[PDB]
Amino acid sequence: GSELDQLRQEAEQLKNQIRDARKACADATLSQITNNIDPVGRIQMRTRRTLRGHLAKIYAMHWGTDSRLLVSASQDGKLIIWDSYTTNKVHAIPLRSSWVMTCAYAPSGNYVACGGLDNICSIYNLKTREGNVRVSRELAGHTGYLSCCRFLDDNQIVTSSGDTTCALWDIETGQQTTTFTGHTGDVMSLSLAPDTRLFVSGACDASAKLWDVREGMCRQTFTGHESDINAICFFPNGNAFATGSDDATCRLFDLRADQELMTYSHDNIICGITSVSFSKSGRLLLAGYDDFNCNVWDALKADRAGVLAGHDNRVSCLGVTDDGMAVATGSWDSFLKIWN
Amino acid sequence: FSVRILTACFLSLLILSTLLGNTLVCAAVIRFRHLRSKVTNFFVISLAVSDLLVAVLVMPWKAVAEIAGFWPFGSFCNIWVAFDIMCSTASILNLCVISVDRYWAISSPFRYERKMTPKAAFILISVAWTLSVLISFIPVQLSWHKNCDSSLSRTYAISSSVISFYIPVAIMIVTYTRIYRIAQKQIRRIAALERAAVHSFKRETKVLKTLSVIMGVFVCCWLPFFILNCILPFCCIDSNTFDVFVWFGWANSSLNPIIYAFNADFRKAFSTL
Amino acid sequence: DQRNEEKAQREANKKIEKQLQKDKQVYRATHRLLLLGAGESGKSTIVKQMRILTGIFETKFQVDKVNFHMFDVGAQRDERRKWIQCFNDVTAIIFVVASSSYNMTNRLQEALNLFKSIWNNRWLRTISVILFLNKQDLLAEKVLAGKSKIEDYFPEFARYTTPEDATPEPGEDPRVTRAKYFIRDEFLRISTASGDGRHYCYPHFTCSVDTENIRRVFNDCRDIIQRMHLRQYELL
Amino acid sequence: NTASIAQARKLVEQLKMEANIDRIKVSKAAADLMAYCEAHAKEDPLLTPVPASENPFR
Amino acid sequence: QVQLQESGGGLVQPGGSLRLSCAASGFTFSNYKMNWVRQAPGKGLEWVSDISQSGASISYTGSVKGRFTISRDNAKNTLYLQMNSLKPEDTAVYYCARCPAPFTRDCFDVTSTTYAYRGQGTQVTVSS
Ligand SMILES: CC(C)CCC[C@@H](C)[C@H]1CC[C@H]2[C@@H]3CC=C4C[C@@H](O)CC[C@]4(C)[C@H]3CC[C@]12C
Ligand SMILES: Oc1ccc([C@H]2CNCCc3c2cc(O)c(O)c3Cl)cc1
Repeated sequence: GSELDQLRQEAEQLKNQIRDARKACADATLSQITNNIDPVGRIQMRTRRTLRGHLAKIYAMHWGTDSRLLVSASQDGKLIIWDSYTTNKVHAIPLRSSWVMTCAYAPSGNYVACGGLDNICSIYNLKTREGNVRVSRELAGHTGYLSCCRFLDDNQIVTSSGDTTCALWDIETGQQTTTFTGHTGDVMSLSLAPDTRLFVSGACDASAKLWDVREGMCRQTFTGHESDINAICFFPNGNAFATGSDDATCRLFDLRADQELMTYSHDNIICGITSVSFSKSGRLLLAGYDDFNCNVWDALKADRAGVLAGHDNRVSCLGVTDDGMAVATGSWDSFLKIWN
Repeated sequence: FSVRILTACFLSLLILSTLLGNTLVCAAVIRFRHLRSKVTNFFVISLAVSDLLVAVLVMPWKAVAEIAGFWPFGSFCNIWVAFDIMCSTASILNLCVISVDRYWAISSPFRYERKMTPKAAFILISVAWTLSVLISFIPVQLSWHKNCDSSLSRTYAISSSVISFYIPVAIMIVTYTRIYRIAQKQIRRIAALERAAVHSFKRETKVLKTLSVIMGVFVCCWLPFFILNCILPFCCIDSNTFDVFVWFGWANSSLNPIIYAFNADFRKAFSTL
Repeated sequence: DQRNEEKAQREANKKIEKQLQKDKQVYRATHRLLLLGAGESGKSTIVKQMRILTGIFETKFQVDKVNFHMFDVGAQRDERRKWIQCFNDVTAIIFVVASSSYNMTNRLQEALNLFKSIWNNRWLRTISVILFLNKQDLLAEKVLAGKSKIEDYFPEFARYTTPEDATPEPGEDPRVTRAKYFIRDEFLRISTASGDGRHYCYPHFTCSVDTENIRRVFNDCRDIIQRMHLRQYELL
Repeated sequence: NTASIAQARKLVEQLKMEANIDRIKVSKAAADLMAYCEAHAKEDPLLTPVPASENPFR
Repeated sequence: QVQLQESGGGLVQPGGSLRLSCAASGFTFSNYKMNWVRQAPGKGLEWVSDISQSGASISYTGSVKGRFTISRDNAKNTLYLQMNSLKPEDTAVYYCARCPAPFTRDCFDVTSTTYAYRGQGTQVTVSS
């Protein structure tokens, strides 16, 4: 008798219990310890290397483990793989579809991913012996736009797409091994922990859900935001992660705490974030707001360590190397400014 | 330095404002890339370049000459004349080709983006520059002219001012009066959709006001000199008032960054620089 | 060595730069188009009536040596707040509106709120919208027969008359003209509500004749880049 | 209505799975993050100003 | 946690009055373009009314234009929908569909179900 009503009432009671359990272990906040650590200061970073080769707006990028080559996607049908050290476009992949929204550099530098409104996550071989690059595998299992994707190895990658479901793909068989379902809004981004065993994924329903790559289920759910979580990136520690949504406020959640630690709010900004990643130490949170600027926030002092000039359009993608050497920001002006 | 100090200060302020605007546009186009990757601004860059030139190798000599009546660098004066022409018509040509560019950007934008590639823009800029060179640097070695303030040969001065100003301003009038007809056609289409949404001349006069600055100011500065430049050998005009109109012609070069680099793309770069 | 691999890298970068400079002219020539609607509003008929032509994602045509990239989204999900931001460098957002499906749900209002979301978007505010009032032939028998009246879905139609700048069709009753042009003026009300000048709506009626429709897109896109260049030079 | 039934069923199952987890104190989590930061701050090129000697960008 | 509880509604006589109170907790109510979107039984979700971030850009759909009245209250973070002169066609489940992004005027909640910021809804039905 009225299974929907009673089951939704039970779900609301469970959500209230989750909130009470979160506030029970929340007797303080991350700000209560800012008096113990010293800030970094207003560090103004300049563009050491600029990458002006794209024909359309740059929507996605990703860094390699070598911290030298970086891939970037734009709506011109081209995928440009630059060498950030000497400023040379190592590769130019002609994409099947112009509008692409995701980028993922393989942990071995041998593969790369794509995807957009075509709903196809075209993998490409980088160090292939055939000379130019070619399509490695056409991952066609998503009913919506491919928002973001990450690489786990040269065999399996994960893709968070706009079909409210993430999928751990497999480059060998070309089929989804597991499918992470549970998001109510179209997913917008995702990130992998340094351990690579579990990954977090931010969607448009303000839910930064944490899934486990081994079991394929939903480990934790972080509904602490207020709008579409356009960007999300796991802390270098592996137990926390920052999330930049459309509400112009970034939120730092923690896995073991299962709640929000800090809110990087500011009255001067009213436009949401679309690109977020952490530095090598995680103290600096690079957040690409929609105001043509990028804010380096002090992830432990709850204040912005510096605003970046440069980009004239919306900065849509951001990437910090695995050693934190330099942060590459790609905006909608077909430019990639590499700050350091 | 009592009654000439006022005109000396005015001339120095004019040349300094010219050089300031010119260096501003040049820095905005060499440091920023959103003002150099767009093809429509390419010609404008060339204008600024020519403007830069007239600010570094034309204006200072005539300025230091007019403040005292004498003339330094006598043996180069003829060359300076060439330099002056090598800048002035160039600017005009640049101005002209800019209008031409704008014409292609308004008449047939699709054929403009298809044909007038940045390579074709470079070709057109080079064509304007070599036209200015052959109308300036070639006749100076053959001495087609007539302290150095003498008149020019009517066989060349008429043939130059036509190629320097009259033929460009003829194309510049046509291309801008064709733009006005097309802009009014779009304004009529805009009003046909805007008024129907509400169910006028304020926006219809914005293009007329803009054309009054991008073309009217260019005419009101260069034409009052070129009407004398065509009748000074054909006579009329004195020597103490002709140079004032020459400086009045160079006044358009002072307002060229204020006219063409006034767009929001160039305004944002000037605020940071 | 010191320059052995760097010279090869620079040669590859030069080749990539040549390829990108060759493709930049193409990207500037192929004016991308966003084809969308409030659902089954006749976009499939627009794709069918376009050069007589992996499901339905992108269709390309070419008129007067001017190619276009009409991207359809008939395979995306319901929510449009994110994948529509990818059409920020797009030339024209062709909004195929069903001018007769206002009865069914109120698909007309569904298109208005989407057009209002496209107009007032932070990224689609610099892109014009080619308003394609599809199913105009269906609208002819929808309002005259009394089966579907704008009054049941819009009260402003009662206080609305045919504008003086209307272009009637031979064999079309003024009640249809008053109804059809109300759909245009209703979208144009949202189009002129912003008044930013960076983008204007282009209302056009289609689906009545099976003639070439890509000309209606070419002639609109020509005026789109015209007013885009006019606004660039402050001539509009 | 079976679609919404299954959706709410999966939702309440995810809520039950998230309820039986080990939620540590926010103070311990903040201390762990601060310790990781202070242990990785001396080698982070973005936090501390890195000279052009070892930095391959400046 | 972004949650919207739309209390009120019920079985009322057509042509009377009703008040739907959307308690919207979990976000800054004074920054999102709150709006009401109804779904008729058997039909898709149809946008009903909308209000700006402060209360200036007030708009309703043609089916309820002039009859309904939307009003935001940023002091208590509540959206009120006063339905006047009810219609037999107004029987539907009304959701407190929030605008996706704050400080903007574009809302994409007019789409189909499974929307992010959309409450449980209130089955506002009319009598016969
Ligand atoms: C002695 C005189 C006649 C020399 C002539 C100067 C002319 C030919 C030179 C001087 C400065 C030059 C410009 C400098 C910079 C650029 C930007 C580049 O992206 C395209 C070419 C362009 C726009 C050049 C075109 C040619 C140019 C205008
Ligand atoms: O005695 C002289 C008087 C005037 C001039 C310059 C004046 N400054 C503008 C350039 C110019 C001149 C003369 C021309 O005949 C001409 O066609 C041009 Cl464009 C030179 C020597």
